[PDB]
Amino acid sequence: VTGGMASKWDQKGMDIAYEEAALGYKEGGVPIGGCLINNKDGSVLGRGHNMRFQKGSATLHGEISTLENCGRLEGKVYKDTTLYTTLSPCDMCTGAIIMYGIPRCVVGENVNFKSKGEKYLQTRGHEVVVVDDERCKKIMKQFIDERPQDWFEDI
Amino acid sequence: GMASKWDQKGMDIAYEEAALGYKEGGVPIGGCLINNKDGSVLGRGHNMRFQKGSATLHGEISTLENCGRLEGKVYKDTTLYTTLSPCDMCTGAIIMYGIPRCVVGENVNFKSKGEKYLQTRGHEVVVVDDERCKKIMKQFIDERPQDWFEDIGE
Ligand SMILES: [Zn+2]
Ligand SMILES: [Zn+2]
Repeated sequence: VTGGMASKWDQKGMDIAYEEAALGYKEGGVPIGGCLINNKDGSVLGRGHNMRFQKGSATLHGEISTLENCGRLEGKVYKDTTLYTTLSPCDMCTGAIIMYGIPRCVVGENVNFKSKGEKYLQTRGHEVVVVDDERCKKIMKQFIDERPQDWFEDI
Repeated sequence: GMASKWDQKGMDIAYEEAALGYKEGGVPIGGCLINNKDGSVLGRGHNMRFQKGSATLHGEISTLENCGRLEGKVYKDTTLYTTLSPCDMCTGAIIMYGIPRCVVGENVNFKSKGEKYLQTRGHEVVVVDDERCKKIMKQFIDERPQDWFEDIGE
């Protein structure tokens, strides 16, 4: 575990992110999932997965889909949340975290994918905890085993 | 730092999008993406926060969603036109897609660290200081400040 320490809702958050990745996988998309949790009370504001294949979407990464599914929120709500993602965030999803002032991002794995985003979050004073979750590494591997041209065309 | 012949069209369309969004009751921020080689508009969009209850459809994001999935080779010779200087999320989109050039209507009503970050990451940013863009955006912010604050996460 790099980038910080686990906190009390991190098992719940990563479990939901993984469930969303597994749902996306079963739909025929890239298994990338997320959810946004209130750090105070553990409430789930929203959950989502990557909709690139499901909707032919350029922008609906797992983190963007998760934020879309939370709906419109007052800016102050995002300030004590953690965004859970099964996969290290790209520059756009990094940008979402910074723009909304989401203080903390918990990342399943950064072996299959890492951008300059991960470092940039730390440059901008955000917390990025990489938990190296084997369940996230395994489902991404099953997608890449089946659909390497879909994966390497995306990244 | 040479102009593209398509920049007047790009900013005209971006502004059309912003004015349409305003008339629909949304945030007046618009964009389009143009192929630098032949002047093809690949997509166009405006902020859809109020229209769709969307926390992600900033004008720049809407524009890029509207383009559909393009090949990396195509994004690498495009300009993204936006009426307003991009937030950190829309800056991240430009970097992620490899869009080399961003033409900005104005950075007076709004500017993030993204404008300089784009240049740090090797992208060209052009700020036109367009008075049409500054007026419609100031009018929205003056009349609906809480709605503006929601749109920038504040
Ligand atoms: Zn992303
Ligand atoms: Zn934006």
